[PDB]
Amino acid sequence: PPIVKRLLGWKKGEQNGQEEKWCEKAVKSLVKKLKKTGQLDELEKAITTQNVNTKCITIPRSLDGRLQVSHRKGLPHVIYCRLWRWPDLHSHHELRAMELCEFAFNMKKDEVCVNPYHYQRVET
Amino acid sequence: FTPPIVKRLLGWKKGEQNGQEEKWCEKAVKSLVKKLKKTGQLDELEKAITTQNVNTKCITIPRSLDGRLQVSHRKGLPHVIYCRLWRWPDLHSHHELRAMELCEFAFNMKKDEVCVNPYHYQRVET
DNA sequence: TCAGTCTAGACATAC
DNA sequence: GTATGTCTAGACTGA
Ligand SMILES: [Zn+2]
Ligand SMILES: [Zn+2]
Repeated sequence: PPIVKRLLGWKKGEQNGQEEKWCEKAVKSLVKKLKKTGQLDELEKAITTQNVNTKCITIPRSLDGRLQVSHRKGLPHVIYCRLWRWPDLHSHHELRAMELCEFAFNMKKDEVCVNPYHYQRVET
Repeated sequence: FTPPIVKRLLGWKKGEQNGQEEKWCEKAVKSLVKKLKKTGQLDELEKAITTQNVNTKCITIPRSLDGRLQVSHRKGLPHVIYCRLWRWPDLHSHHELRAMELCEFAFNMKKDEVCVNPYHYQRVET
């Protein structure tokens, strides 16, 4: 696929194996969804410009808050921040949504923001 | 822990080997047992499989929207899956089958419930 | 609580 | 329609 490869172009920790195929799936899932809501552009933008003051990139939130990609389950913001920002990221307890983020996972709205540049990592 | 009832029932034609396939049939039985447990039809299943008496009662399972049943990662028709597991491993499709007038909830009568009593169906050469 | 399993229903196809 | 495979939210389940 197109943009998927581009977005894949950005990422870190080079964790190939089945994690490589998974990372691809996870990116495709997201693209499929942003496409529908016409937010793909603002996502590519955010990724390539590392510009924090970008708009929120939103995905629907599930009842328990988790997202499944393939057979694995996790928190969305944790999955995508670990993708494009911190490959070593461990849990959502290391993540702090900034104040400009309106749909932070921590707010429990109907939509969750996964813009990797809307969260900072806390040295806990 | 996978209840002896399942081990016992597996005994009546596990599923013509094939390592992975073997574990599938267990999943398939595990799934069936769980549902019959909740509706108290277990013993009735034990009975029919062990005695092979066609006069056993209907062993009923909820029907899903499309009529298919998923076990592990495979999908298929309920009666087909259990008739192939305990009677005809050769069984191919739901057409090689036909309920016996006596089966209240045969698959073909599309009711809220589906009978998976393997002894309520007969095989046909199409 | 927290993390992993399981599957009906929703899709997307192809006659 | 009927037939069939893929994916995942929500349900479930121990630790
Ligand atoms: Zn945001
Ligand atoms: Zn019957």
